[PDB]
Amino acid sequence: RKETYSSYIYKVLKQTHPDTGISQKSMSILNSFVNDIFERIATEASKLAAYNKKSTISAREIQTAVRLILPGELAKHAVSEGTRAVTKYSSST
Amino acid sequence: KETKEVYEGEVTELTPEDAKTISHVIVGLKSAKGTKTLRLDPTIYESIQREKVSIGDV
Amino acid sequence: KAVVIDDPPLRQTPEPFDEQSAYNPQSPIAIDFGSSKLRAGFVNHATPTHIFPNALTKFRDRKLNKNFTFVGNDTLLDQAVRSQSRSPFDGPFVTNWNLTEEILDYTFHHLGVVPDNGIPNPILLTERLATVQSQRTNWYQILFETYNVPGVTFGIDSLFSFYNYNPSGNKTGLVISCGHEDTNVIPVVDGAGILTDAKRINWGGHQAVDYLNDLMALKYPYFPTKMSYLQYETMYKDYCYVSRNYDEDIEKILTLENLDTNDVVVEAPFTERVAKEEEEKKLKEQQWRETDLNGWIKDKRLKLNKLIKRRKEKLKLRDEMKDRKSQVSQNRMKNLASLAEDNDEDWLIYTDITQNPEAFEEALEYEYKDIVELERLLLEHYDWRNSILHLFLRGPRPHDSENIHEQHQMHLNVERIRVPEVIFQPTMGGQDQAGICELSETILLKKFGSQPGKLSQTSIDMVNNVLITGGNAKVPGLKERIVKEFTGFLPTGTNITVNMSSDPSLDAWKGMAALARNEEQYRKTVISKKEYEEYGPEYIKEHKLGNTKYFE
Amino acid sequence: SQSRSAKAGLTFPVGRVHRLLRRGNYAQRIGSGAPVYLTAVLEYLAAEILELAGNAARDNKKTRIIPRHLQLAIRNDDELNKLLGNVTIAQGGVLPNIHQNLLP
Amino acid sequence: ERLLFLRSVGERNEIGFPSRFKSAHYKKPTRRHKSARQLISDENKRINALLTKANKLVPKATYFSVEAPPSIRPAKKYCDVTGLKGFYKSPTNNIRYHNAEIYQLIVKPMAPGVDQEYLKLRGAN
Repeated sequence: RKETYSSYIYKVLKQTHPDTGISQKSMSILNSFVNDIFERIATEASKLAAYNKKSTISAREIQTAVRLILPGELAKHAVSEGTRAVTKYSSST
Repeated sequence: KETKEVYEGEVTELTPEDAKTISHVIVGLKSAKGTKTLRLDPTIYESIQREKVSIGDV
Repeated sequence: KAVVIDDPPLRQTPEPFDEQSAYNPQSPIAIDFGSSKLRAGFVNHATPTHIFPNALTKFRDRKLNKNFTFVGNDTLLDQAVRSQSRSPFDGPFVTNWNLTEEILDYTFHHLGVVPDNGIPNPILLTERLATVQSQRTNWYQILFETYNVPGVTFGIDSLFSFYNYNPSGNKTGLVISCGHEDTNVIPVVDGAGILTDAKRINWGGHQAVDYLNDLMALKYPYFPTKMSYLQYETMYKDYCYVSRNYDEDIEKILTLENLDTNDVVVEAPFTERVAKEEEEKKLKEQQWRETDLNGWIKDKRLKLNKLIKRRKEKLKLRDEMKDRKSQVSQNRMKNLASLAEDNDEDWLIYTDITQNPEAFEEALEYEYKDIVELERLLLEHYDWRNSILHLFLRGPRPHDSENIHEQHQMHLNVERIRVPEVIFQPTMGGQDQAGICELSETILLKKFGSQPGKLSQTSIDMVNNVLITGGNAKVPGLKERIVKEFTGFLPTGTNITVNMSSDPSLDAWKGMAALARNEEQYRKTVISKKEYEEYGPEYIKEHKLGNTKYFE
Repeated sequence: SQSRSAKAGLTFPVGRVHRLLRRGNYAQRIGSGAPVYLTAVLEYLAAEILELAGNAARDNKKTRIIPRHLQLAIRNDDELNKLLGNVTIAQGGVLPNIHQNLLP
Repeated sequence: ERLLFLRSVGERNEIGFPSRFKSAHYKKPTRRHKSARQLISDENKRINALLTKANKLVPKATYFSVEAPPSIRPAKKYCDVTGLKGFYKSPTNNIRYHNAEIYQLIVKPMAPGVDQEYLKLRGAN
């Protein structure tokens, strides 16, 4: 069960460019890019958790790490979309 | 010689009662100088229902 | 001219105390434990003899190494001892009772009381509506243990003021009280407060001043001076009023003719051939300017207008290139991929498709110099009134950024009516509660056996005797707004009477004095020592001026 | 019942990144908003890259996504190049740039 | 003189441990601080305990029945910056603004962490 992100980026490509296909080398580009971003953001969040005598990683540390990693317009759009997703998930009532 | 009598304002209550034929309709009207309730004919209730009048219209 | 605000001036004369000769150990003594002020005085007077803020400092002297204690008006003597004053309250409740015990000792000393094994006088005390059991337990404990008082009664200050203005004790009316930390609506039937129908809004003067402070902090983020709580209290007391109709006043609050009269400005306190050809061209231009100044000035104005249009087009192009989602960026990407997917002219096109961030700035500087030369040739031969933001900060006058006095100015245009509106619309302050008029409407039109459309006799008597009390009723325009709303939702021809005293902050103590002077109905409210020893601290005395039991 | 990705309105998985965060020994305690925040950030980044890649692939008038289009989308964009100014690309090429004086 | 007048006032207000204005039995107790947030907590937990005891009755006037219910009419929307009538709401940070120049000069270029206390005044953060 070798695990990869192929199906998910296949659909989010399919909701905006329906008549377009992906090559396998390109498929690997997006897979490696997603894994690299995940690794960078997660190790920065762990470093910031170890900053403050804190043994728990929560959403605030990842928000600070996103504001640290990304450039500014990407950062403000990422925290806007992530905050909307968190408020969608939390108000599941 | 004629006379003109007008009720106008915002609807605050629209409660009809039957006996499947409606007997009378109590309509409450509201303006800036106060409020006033009325009794109404079933034909005027049909005319109200034709105009798609709900609570909060003028 | 902008008025200058500062701290309020300090008191000079210290607080005096009454003579011990006039004290008698049988008269009752009334104490109004308020969140903002303390009101105490003997029963036989009409006004209280001691009014001071509810505050306490633990003063520390570096030289004498002694912990001092300044209470109330004695804290209004130094700036340092004013700034470090602490209240026993935390929100609508009392947390630390040592401060209250010290303050009670201070006010017992200042009343000229000579005691023996505690205070012999019975006390009159106020309490919050539907108070927590811990509060009355602690009050019973501290009174009946540390002070040996024979009699205690508890009541709400709103009902005390209602009894002051209706001394018969059996009238029917509606009470609206705007306190320091909350606002209550209590209906009264036959002199007895119907506490199963009272309502409370979590908003008071304290939240209003904090709201004004937050609005001023958000409005001027680069203000160089830090403002205190007392300064914001003075701005709230001086230039805030209730609008007659808030729904239409905000549409015309920022017009130019309205801002001429309804704007307040507040000042913070502070302490060779080419050279020959150029000379010939200059001489010809001077001869043309001396010969036909009008035509040369018109041509120079046309050239300046063309230069300004070219500069505006260049700035529009520079702004359009900055948008990644614009069609210009898509055309740039199409040309770039056209040089990356599939001659001297195509070579010049590839040279012309290069990024020019600093070249555009240099060309803009050259165009600005050309426009300056065109303006100089026109001389030789952006309005702030359309800016809502400029009217919002700096009012109807032009603004100088270099002025040191204008750097400390503060304008109050929308905040004069926005701050007092929260008691009518509590959602603006963040409380999901109904307003004053909504609660009064659902009390009068759907309770006490009143169907919507006709009023019972109890509701008619309630409408005919509306009383407004509380310390936060000092805001102008409140009574007219409540009268307008009340005649808005009531049936026509209903008589509306709204009563407000001259000082609505001292009617509660006058209610205590009027109840204590009336001997007959006094004894229904007093709680003896034997009563507390028999039924314990879990005991509620049901009477017409106080709290009721929690259950049925 | 139903997954947390539809509960938060996302297409990327949430339990998968929760698992990958769990035994990735970043910390011994992990909150509940952490995978949904990471999931939304990855959503936005993949969607932006796929938008620019599809625009470059259409710009080539060619119906698939080839890594030359990925290189064009990465280097044409300003802050995507700033984020990816370190990573070398597979089979991507080099954007056409000639210095001005070499043109005669 | 300012460093002596305060002392002169302080000696005029002597409060001692054997207090004249107090009973013979001080027995000065020790209590926890018990701030205003947990008084509500232990009060409604005591009320819930009494109600669950009674279920295995009806309240009359408690601290939570006195509280005003939410209104039934829709609430007015106002601009978060100027306080005027709020026509539009930004899709990125959910800030209601009045017109175009307010948006372009405040809502777009605002620093990230300033919209939260803009939304805190109406309790929407």
